Amino acid sequence: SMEYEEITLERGNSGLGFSIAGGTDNPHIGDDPSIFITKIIPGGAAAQDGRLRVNDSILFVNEVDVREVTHSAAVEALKEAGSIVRLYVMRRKPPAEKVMEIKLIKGPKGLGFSIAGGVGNQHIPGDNSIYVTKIIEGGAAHKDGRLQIGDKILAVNSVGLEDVMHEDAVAALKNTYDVVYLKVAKPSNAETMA
Repeated sequence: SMEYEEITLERGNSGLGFSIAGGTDNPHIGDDPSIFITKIIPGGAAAQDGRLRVNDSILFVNEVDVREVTHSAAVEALKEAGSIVRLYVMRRKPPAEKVMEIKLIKGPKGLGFSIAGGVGNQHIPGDNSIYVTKIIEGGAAHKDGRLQIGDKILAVNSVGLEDVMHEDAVAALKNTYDVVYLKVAKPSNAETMA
């Protein structure tokens, strides 16, 4: 569900008008060495054009491939890009989702899964959503067999997890006993084996 767009900007007196973070030497989100837009400077070229967005990823600058380069190499690619700069960016489209309620019994071994995300620890650029990253084999979640990696936890019991800090999500998952209702979001589109 990735969306690509070529954005052509005319360099101005104050530059192109945006800030970047990332590079093979300083992953903006750990591991991923992509060059991300972190800010759109008001009044600048990027802002006036209106197409560039925070969390957009710059894959190419004119003919230069910056998908896997050092931060400095990207800054230089941009500084040397001339007056008319063609930015080829990528931004993710949120997949179609279907809500599902999963009831787990919390035993001594706990819920048996790991999560990532939340404000202050986003799992995907832009995305404050709480995601399942791991499901312990033989664990409660596993035994039930419904919860899957990539699933979004929208709520725990009556507690919503939209736009919350990572710590608050963890607290919501821990403030539980016996019966636990996980409201989850799974990708709508699916195929069935016949």
